[PDB]
This record gives sequence, structure tokens and C-alpha cells, in this order.
Amino acid sequence: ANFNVAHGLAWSYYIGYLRLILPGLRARIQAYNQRHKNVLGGIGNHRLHILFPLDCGVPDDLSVADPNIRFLHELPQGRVYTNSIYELLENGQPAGVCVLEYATPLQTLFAMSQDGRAGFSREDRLEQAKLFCRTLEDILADAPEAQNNCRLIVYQEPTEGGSFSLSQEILRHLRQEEREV
Amino acid sequence: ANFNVAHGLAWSYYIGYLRLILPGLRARIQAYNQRHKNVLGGIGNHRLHILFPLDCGVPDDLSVADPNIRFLHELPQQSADRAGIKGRVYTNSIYELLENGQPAGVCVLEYATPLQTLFAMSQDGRAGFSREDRLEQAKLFCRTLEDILADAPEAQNNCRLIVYQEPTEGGSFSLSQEILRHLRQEER
Ligand SMILES: Nc1nc(=O)c2ncn([C@@H]3O[C@@H]4COP(=O)(O)O[C@H]5[C@@H](O)[C@H](n6cnc7c(N)ncnc76)O[C@@H]5COP(=O)(O)O[C@@H]3[C@@H]4O)c2[nH]1
Repeated sequence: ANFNVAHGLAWSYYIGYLRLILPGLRARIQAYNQRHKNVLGGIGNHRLHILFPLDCGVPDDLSVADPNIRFLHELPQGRVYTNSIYELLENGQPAGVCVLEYATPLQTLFAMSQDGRAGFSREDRLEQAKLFCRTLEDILADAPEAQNNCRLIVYQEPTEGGSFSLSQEILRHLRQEEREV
Repeated sequence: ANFNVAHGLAWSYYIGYLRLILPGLRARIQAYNQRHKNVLGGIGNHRLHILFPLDCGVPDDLSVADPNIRFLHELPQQSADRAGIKGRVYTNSIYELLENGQPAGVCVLEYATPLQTLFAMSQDGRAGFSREDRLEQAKLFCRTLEDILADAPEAQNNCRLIVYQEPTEGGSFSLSQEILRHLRQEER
């Protein structure tokens, strides 16, 4: 079989999702900030943060296993598209809040490498993950309204487990984006 | 610039949708029937019927596509935590197929999403992806997905692929008639 899938994953993810949700994301975050102004506190960073584990290990547990990343609130809105606001903690204390999620199509790359078909090893998976990343960034580089409204967080380590701190990785990105504004 | 997307679309649709939605479909249909069979009626056909128009953009709505296709009811939603989204929602719908002014069939029915992706790609204004390219990628997407499913016995027993051309110059074609022919061949 032909396992050159990265280009299809990138265009699927852009055309079928980022192109659809990124234009209205800032307004949904501002709507949330206004609804909950006197109560819940506000989200200053209006970008979508997309976690991109190159090992394609994408959890579905809302990061319950990582106590420094905690689901805070749904970002609300036929097909339904919703997003998630997460709290980041550092030294046990709150440290950040942002709209955050994983690049779901990495789970397709994971299943292909696990599904025990031949001709698609873990190294083949990593090469497809990188090409998926590069193609997506090339697509986003020519859609400046999309590039304005999302940031990819790419990393090599297991997303959960071991000494790598995903919360610190996300926090570092938030502070970088803070410098840009 | 590299618009060879069909292979990725097929694997993504299989892993990220069919493998996720098909195992729970029968229970959702059973729940629908227990709630509705005594008034609205029940659904005897428990398979997901997926439409693959090869040579025409995916209509945004089935009743628009064919006046002989009428929305009946949604199934209970499938909700699941997914890649950081809490309770991501997957919805599926039952349609009735009309013939000569009477309902003639009822089934869970939808379009294959990647064909909509391909259509949007050809309409986005970028150079190098014409209707000709779209048609070639649509056939390859269908072929690849069928190749994958021929290795997936459980899935292929729980969905049915309805693949068809459409005429563009007034040759007779009824989408409901095409679906009905498939439904009546499944009862064998
Ligand atoms: N009929 C149908 N109903 C659905 O709910 C659905 N969800 C996905 N799909 C299609 O199955 C395949 C796999 O989806 P995956 O989630 O792995 O990639 C998805 C996913 O990464 C992202 N995405 C789409 N919708 C959502 C969503 N509600 N929440 C988060 N991410 C989403 O954008 C990618 C492409 O989405 P679609 O372009 O709508 O087509 C998909 C795709 O062809 C669906 N098809």
C-alpha cells in the first residue's frame, strides 16, 4: 500500500478545519470573555495552540494524567465545532490559560504504525509526522489570517510521562507570543 | 503544490471516523428504535450508508440534492473526548427515500466527508487543482478506502459504500433510486 499520507493529512486539517474555525475563533474567545467578565476571568491570548507531538502519541483523556494541564471550560459553538480552554500550572500554582488542543490527524499516523501492517515502521511514522508538520506550516504561511490566529507547538518527547514538562513547553510559547504583542 | 491527497484522506477517514463511529452505531440505532418505534417508526437497516459521488461536488444537504430524499430524524449523538476536545460530537441522520409519492426506504445516510474536502480544494482559487484533478483524487480516495476496508471485516459489515457517477447534461439519474437499489440488494 501507499503510505504517503502526510500531504492528505495537512490539506484535510487545513481545508476541513483550520480554514473553517480560525476566522471566527478570536470573536468566540472575546464573546466568552464578555459573558464571564465579572466571574470567570479573561483569556488575553486569542490564538489556537495546536500541540504536535512528533511521536504521534495524542491522548484523549483531556490531559487528566498530567496534573499541570487541566481542562477549564469549553469554548462553545449539523456539524458542531467546539474548542477547549485549559489551565496550565507551574510549581503547583496557576501559570497560564489558553485555547489548546492536539493535532488529531497525528492519531491516524499512530494507528498506521501500530496497526501492524508492513511497510510503515516507527521511523516511517516520524518522517510522515515531520512532513505533515512542514506541509501544514507551508500552507499556513500563505494564509496570513490563519497564521495570525494559531500557533503550532512541536516537540519530540512523550506528551505525558517522563521528565518532559508539556505545561512548561506551552507556557514558554505563551510568553513568546506575549512578547509579540 | 503537492495535491496528492487521496491516500491521506482515505486513511484519515478510516481511522478518524469509520473506526470511531461504526462500533457504536448499532447501539445508537437500537436506542433510537426503542425511543421512536411506537410512534415515528423503527429502522430495520442498521448499516451506515455512505454516498460517494465521483464527479459532482458534495451537496451540503441531501434533500437539496434530491427532492425524493427527506430528512426523518437524527440518531442520538455520539459524544467523546478527542485530542483535547471535551465531548466532541459526531452526528448521524436517518433519511426516507421517496418513490412515486410514497416512502420506499429508510436508512442512516450521509456523504463521505473527504469528497467535500476535495471540492473545497478545487474551489479555493489556488492554481494547479482543477476539476480534472479533483475527479482523479476522488476516484483514488474511493479506491484506497475500499482497499483498506477489504482488510477490515468488522467495519465493512457495518457500513455500505454507495459509489456513483452523476450525469451533467440531463441524462436521467435519481439519487434516491440509486440508494433504493442498494437497500434492496442488502436484504439478500
Ligand atoms: N461525516 C463526518 N462527521 C464528523 O463528525 C467528522 N469528523 C471528522 N470527519 C472526517 O473524518 C476524517 C478524520 O477526521 P479527523 O478528526 O481525524 O481529522 C479532522 C480533525 O483533525 C479536524 N476536525 C474536524 N472537525 C473537528 C472537530 N469538531 N473538533 C476537532 N477537530 C475537528 O479536521 C480534520 C478533518 O476534518 P473533516 O474535514 O470534517 O473530515 C474528517 C476526516 O476526513 C467527520 N465526518
